[PDB]
Amino acid sequence: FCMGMSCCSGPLFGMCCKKTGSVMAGIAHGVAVIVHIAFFIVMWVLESFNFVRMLIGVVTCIQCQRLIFHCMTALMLTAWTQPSRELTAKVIELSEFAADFVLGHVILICQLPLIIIPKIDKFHSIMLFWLKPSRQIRPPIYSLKQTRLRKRMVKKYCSLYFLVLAIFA
Amino acid sequence: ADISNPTRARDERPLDTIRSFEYAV
Amino acid sequence: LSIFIVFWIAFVPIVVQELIERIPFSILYSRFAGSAIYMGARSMLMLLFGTVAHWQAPLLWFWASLSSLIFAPFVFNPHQFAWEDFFLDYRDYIRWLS
Amino acid sequence: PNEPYPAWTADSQSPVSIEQIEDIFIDLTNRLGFQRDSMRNMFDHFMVLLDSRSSRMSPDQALLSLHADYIGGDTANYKKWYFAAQLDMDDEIGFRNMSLGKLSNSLEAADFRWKAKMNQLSPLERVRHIALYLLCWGEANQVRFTAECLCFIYKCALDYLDSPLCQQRQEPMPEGDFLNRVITPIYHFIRNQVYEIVDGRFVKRERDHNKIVGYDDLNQLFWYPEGIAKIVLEDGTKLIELPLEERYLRLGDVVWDDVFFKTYKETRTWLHLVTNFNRIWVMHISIFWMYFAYNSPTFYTHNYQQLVDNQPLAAYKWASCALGGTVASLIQIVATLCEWSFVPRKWAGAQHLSRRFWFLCIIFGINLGPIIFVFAYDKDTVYSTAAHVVAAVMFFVAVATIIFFSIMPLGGLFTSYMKKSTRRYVASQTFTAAFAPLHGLDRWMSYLVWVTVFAAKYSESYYFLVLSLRDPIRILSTTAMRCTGEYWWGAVLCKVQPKIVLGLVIATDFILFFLDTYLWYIIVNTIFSVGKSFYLGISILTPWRNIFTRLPKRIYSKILATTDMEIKYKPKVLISQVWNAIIISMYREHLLAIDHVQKLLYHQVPSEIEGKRTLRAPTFFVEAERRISFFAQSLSTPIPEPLPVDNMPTFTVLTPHYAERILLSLREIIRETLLEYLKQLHPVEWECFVKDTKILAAAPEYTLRTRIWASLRSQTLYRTISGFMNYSRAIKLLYRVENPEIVQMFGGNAEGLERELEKMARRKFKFLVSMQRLAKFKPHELENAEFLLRAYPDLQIAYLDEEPPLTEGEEPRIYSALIDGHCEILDNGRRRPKFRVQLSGNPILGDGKSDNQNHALIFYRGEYIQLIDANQDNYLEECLKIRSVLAEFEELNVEQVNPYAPGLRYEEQTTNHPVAIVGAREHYGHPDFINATFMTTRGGVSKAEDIYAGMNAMLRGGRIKHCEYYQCGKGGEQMLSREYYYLGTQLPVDRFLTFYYAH
RNA sequence: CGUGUGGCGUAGUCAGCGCGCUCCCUUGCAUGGGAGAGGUCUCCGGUUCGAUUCCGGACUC
Ligand SMILES: OC[C@H]1O[C@@H](O[C@@H]2[C@@H](O)[C@H](O[C@@H]3[C@@H](O)[C@H](O)O[C@H](CO)[C@H]3O)O[C@H](CO)[C@H]2O)[C@H](O)[C@@H](O)[C@@H]1O
Ligand SMILES: CCCCCCCCCC(=O)O[C@H](COC(=O)CCCCCCC)COP(=O)(O)OCCN
Ligand SMILES: CCCCCCCCCCCCCCCCCCCC(=O)O
Ligand SMILES: CCCCCCCCCCCCCCCC(=O)O
Ligand SMILES: CCCCCCCCCCCCCCCC(=O)O
Ligand SMILES: CCCCCCCCCCCCCCCC(=O)O
Ligand SMILES: CCCCCCCCCCCCCCCC(=O)O
Ligand SMILES: CCCCCCCCCCCCCCCC(=O)O
Ligand SMILES: CCCCCCCCCCCCCCCC(=O)O
Ligand SMILES: CCCCCCCCCCCCCCCC(=O)O
Ligand SMILES: CCCCCCCCCC
Ligand SMILES: CCCCCCCCC
Ligand SMILES: CCCCCCCCC
Ligand SMILES: CCCCCCCCC
Ligand SMILES: CCCCCCCCC
Ligand SMILES: CCCCCCC
Ligand SMILES: CCCCCCC
Ligand SMILES: [Mg+2]
Repeated sequence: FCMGMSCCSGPLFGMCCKKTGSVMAGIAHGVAVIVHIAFFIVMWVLESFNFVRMLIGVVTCIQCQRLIFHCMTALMLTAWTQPSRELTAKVIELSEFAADFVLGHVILICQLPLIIIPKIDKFHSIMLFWLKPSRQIRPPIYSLKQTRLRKRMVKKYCSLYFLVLAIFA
Repeated sequence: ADISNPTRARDERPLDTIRSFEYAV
Repeated sequence: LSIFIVFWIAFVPIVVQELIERIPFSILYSRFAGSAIYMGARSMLMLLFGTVAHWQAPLLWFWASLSSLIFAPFVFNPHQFAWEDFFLDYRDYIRWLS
Repeated sequence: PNEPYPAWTADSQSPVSIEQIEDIFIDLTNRLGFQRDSMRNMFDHFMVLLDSRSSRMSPDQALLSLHADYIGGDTANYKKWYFAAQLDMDDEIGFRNMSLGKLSNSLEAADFRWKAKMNQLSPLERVRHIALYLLCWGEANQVRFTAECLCFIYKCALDYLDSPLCQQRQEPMPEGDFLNRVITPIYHFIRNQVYEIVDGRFVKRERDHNKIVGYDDLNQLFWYPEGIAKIVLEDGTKLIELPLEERYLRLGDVVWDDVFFKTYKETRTWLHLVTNFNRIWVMHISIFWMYFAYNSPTFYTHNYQQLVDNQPLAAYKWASCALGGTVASLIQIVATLCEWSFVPRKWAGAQHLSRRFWFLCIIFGINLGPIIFVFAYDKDTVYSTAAHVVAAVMFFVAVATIIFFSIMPLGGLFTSYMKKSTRRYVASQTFTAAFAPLHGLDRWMSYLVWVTVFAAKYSESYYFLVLSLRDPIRILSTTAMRCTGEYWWGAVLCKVQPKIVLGLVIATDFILFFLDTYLWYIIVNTIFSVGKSFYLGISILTPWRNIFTRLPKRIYSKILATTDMEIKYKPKVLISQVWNAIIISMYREHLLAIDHVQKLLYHQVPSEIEGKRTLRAPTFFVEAERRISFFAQSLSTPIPEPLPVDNMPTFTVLTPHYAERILLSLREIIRETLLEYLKQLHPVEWECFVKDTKILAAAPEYTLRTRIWASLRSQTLYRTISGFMNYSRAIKLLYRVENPEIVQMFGGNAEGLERELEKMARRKFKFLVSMQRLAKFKPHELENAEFLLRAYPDLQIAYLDEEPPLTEGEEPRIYSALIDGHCEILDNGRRRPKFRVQLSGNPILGDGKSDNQNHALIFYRGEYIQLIDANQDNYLEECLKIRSVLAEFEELNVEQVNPYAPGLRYEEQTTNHPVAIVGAREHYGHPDFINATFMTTRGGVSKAEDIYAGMNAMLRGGRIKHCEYYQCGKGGEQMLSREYYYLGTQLPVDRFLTFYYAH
């Protein structure tokens, strides 16, 4: 669909989105999660309370996908001939990006109880005493204009983070 | 005038050159 | 039992090396990307299935080793507690992604 | 005195005068057309070598030893090439290397004739022979990386010189003939395979390495007569058809695209793994099979049931256990099959593999035939003691074959049986399997370590396979999970779960079998290392104050060469002169405070009416602390005694340079701040320096001294230069302490004594820095370089430069040039070089530092080289032990004997394996120190780069050592190489096991 | 009373040359060139078609 949308007009892509790759990347993430939940629900059709019969299904899915990608790469190692190779690379790159995204957000979300409490700062700084140099220089003075934008970004990105957490829960 | 080194004569023998290097110090 | 004795023997040199001396998220993540992360995530899924279906006491040890394997680079990062640093790193990671 | 080479000229016993060697050089140059400005360079090189060797031995012994080292001895490379590629004597050398254990038209006859011819040469002939090789080595450019090509060229030229063709020619050969007609075509071949000419430029072409010919693939053609026979002229005629004396004249018609080919090729990596390390899978997998089959009756038991406890016949246990032999044989066959696809088919040594296959199949057969007889149903139904004796016999045949294939190396299995006239070996034994043997206590230690490791590992693995696996195997293999299954396939997926589980259990145990030998290796080494401490008598429990109180006597016995000196002074007046030097050196580096120094020096403040009270021991004996502590500690280990600094040899320190910063600019000092960072990082040094400023003092001088202070704390070249120029002051101090008659006789003329001390210290030590971009620095970089030449007048720098082409639209000319601090200033602002030598083109073809060192390597002097890098540092107390470090190559205190004496034989000689590398610590080792004669005659000091040099030196026949009282202040693709292929398939078993479990 | 004009310094006709930034490329450190991007004039309100500009209030120094 992306390639059929006026591929003969280069400036049209710049008019619409110079970096539509990120857009399709987000779309691919969404569809991967949705198709996951579809399998979760189809497996729970018989399973109103059974949590054991979908985990191994997830594992099986992931392994089969990796096998398919590996086979395609090995075949490619040995008109639209070159576009075929380009698309084979592109799909694999996109799938890797989606997996990395999910894993990274999963890692980040788990740290929340650590930062919720405010006393962790000094107790972590005890490690600075444990460190051999144990020298810290005061931060350079920042203008209040630098402070305003900093607070705005902190509020905005915190809101986005909590939105992602809400989606995942 | 020497071919590889234009600043030296052609007929200068090696011992002349070592003596010159000695006098350069 | 056997695997943990072997791992301890191989891990003594690191303890010896490091017990005598007493970062943005994007580069830190990319450094361990493709090495002991994807394999770990794949492994904790299977470990979770085995744990839920049938509970064996020694698997309690395994939940230790893998967990630390993911949490080592981040526990040792300086000033990871600060709100401003964490949210700035979040911004930087998001921008590196896109 | 006041003479350049005092150990040769000022002696009256010299067999050949200086004015008789200069005209030998001049005559060769006139006859074969060398360059003049390289003849001068090599005359200087040769004379310094003679001086260095004649200062601890007689002049005639010096000339004879040099001739033995370069052309005529068993430590020569030219002799080895001559015996392999001319007399065709490789297999006999292999046999001799094999049978040296019992030894200690024929090889003895050829050696007898060679010694007879070399024993009757005049000294003039020896000077001529050495001179021709050095002259050839000085032009060879990139052909220096390929030694056997150089040997071929030298032989051809020598054959031409003695002919009646040369000695009747009238006019001389035009200058520059050797480089134009002989050397440039080979360089053109080499370059025409990494680059191509596109639109008038050289652009690197991309192609697979299996079609690129490197240095080694050229080098290996000149190892066999079969390669020499392929060289063809433009007429289509062979080179070797001409009479011997005419081949050098035509050596410009040879076409090198029709000659050179590839000799070793790469493949997938697991094939390399399977072939290189077969001796380890043979010994793990076969024993695992033995153990698993003996303790697992269920698979070969008729109507097996633990309730009835019926066992199968013992014949079945032995016949089942006796498949370890077939498993080992199969592994060896697969290894040979994988090896056959590395080497070209018609190249010499590739027939051997074919024969090796046949024998292997035979063994496979004899080890599979009899077992079938037991498993045939004809003797199944009839119990006989014949079946029992057959099984019992085949068990020990299987044990025998497992041991045999675990011990013997793959290359060299059945060489003693062929007795054929053709090649018996896959690779050349002269240049690839010449390992230096072990002698003494370490030879038995190596056997004992490995015996202990493997005995413990096997006896322990059996008792953890017997019980963790006997009951699961018996239960999971006999249960019946009776179900309907899935009728699309059937029940075949519900009776098979227990057995799939059993297969997985066994596979994990099989994998775990490999991880136990590593543990036992670690444990046994640590116990042996602890146990050897008592014999070594290492004392760490002694108080720190118990080293410092013994320090003076150690200084007197191990730093000074006091034994030679006639005893005329008290040991305090000698130790004072060293201790005070160390302390003041530390003080001046802004590293100790004014009040700290007085606590430590020897003092003369007490009264001079009584000479005894003049000197008093310090209060200490009754960064700085770390240095002094390591100094005192390292002095406790055994140290070899020194020579007087008038007998010590010459050595060079060689450094590369590209893109590093010589000095810090003012912008990087006042902008971003660096100064504040450093002050916050080194505060006490900053306050000491500002105290120093008020002690003495736009302010240009303050600017420059601040720049110096800031440069002596960062990644700068000046830091390294200033650190490593401590050898000079160390040698001056040692020379003046050791003999006081000179200091007495000069009597107040401090200037004359300074000139004397500098003159002696100048001929023992050289510094060399190689900059490849001095031709195109911008003006401030040039200003820095000129400043360095001003601070240290004796430093030397080598660079590259370019000239416009002689004819229009052709290639520009390229030269390599040398300068130092005594060359005058030209009106152009540049300095005139001492030497300019023309090359055949741009020398930098591949990335790295190896090509950087190869072009400046023709300007080194001495006998030993120290290889450092851009960021390294040194200290005076460490530089004070150079004599003891250099005495570690085992050449300084040995007696001299005639190499060509009729009575000697090869087995009695004690000079067969020289030391090639010495590495320092706080067969792998980074090479700090290098034996220059050994190294520079067999390829470079480095190769396209450090571990490969160590492995090549080992394969060629040298030894590598480690020094424990010196410190150096330094701060995937391997498995597909030839070196692993040669090491893995030819080492004896114990050395192989030591090599494998490290890297 | 004065006062937070792009990240800083700011200047001003009833939003600027610099300076960083951001991108590209050359040169072994840079430098130089081409291209573009970052601004409510402390903040909150009133008047004026329109307010840094005329005024009222608020915070900091
Ligand atoms: O990144 C450093 C190093 O990582 C190596 O990867 C693995 C390790 O992830 C792994 O770590 C532990 C396991 O050995 C053990 O079995 O489980 C614990 C969990 O409790 C793990 O933390 O160890 C293996 C060794 O068996 C390593 O190979 C890379 O291999 C290595 O290349 C890399 O340098
Ligand atoms: C909810 C499912 C969403 C993901 C579905 C698509 C995954 C597809 C699997 C794949 O893409 O494989 C790996 C990634 O594996 C994984 O981490 C999968 C597990 C991630 C979720 C763990 C949750 C705790 C990519 O790296 P590679 O191993 O291929 O190596 C290439 C090196 N450059
Ligand atoms: C990764 C390395 C793998 C090494 C090989 C390990 C594989 C071990 C396989 C062992 C097979 C055991 C199969 C047990 C069932 C045998 C047939 C039973 C016949 C019967 O009694 O019905
Ligand atoms: C995040 C890791 C998952 C949870 C951590 C391990 C959970 C295991 C312990 C919970 C179950 C143990 C209690 C039941 C044991 C029993 O029945 O005897
Ligand atoms: C670990 C060993 C497991 C296998 C059990 C013993 C191996 C032999 C089993 C039968 C092999 C062939 C015997 C019948 C075939 C024949 O006699 O021709
Ligand atoms: C190597 C090929 C043969 C393999 C079998 C080796 C032994 C063959 C049998 C020899 C006879 C053994 C029994 C003798 C008694 C008999 O049956 O008459
Ligand atoms: C390679 C193995 C060789 C054959 C085995 C060794 C020779 C023994 C042959 C069979 C011996 C059986 C005993 C014969 C005596 C008898 O049956 O009366
Ligand atoms: C299955 C047999 C195991 C063999 C393992 C070898 C371990 C011992 C290695 C050193 C001892 C053998 C030394 C042999 C010396 C020699 O033959 O030249
Ligand atoms: C170089 C190898 C040393 C010789 C091998 C030593 C161990 C071989 C014997 C294995 C154990 C067989 C005896 C079983 C009884 C037991 O160990 O418990
Ligand atoms: C290499 C990983 C383990 C390999 C799997 C081990 C063998 C699994 C299947 C064994 C049972 C099926 C084959 C025999 C037929 C049968 O059980 O009746
Ligand atoms: C049953 C007695 C112990 C058997 C194992 C022996 C261990 C040897 C390791 C040195
Ligand atoms: C009861 C002793 C068990 C020891 C297990 C060690 C296994 C070595 C790999
Ligand atoms: C206890 C008998 C086991 C048989 C295995 C013998 C192993 C020989 C190395
Ligand atoms: C398992 C047999 C391996 C044999 C490799 C042969 C390679 C020839 C291409
Ligand atoms: C029936 C007992 C026969 C034992 C034969 C053992 C052979 C050892 C050489
Ligand atoms: C090496 C296993 C094959 C033996 C075949 C016996 C029939
Ligand atoms: C008839 C059973 C066939 C099993 C195939 C599984 C891949
Ligand atoms: Mg070193």
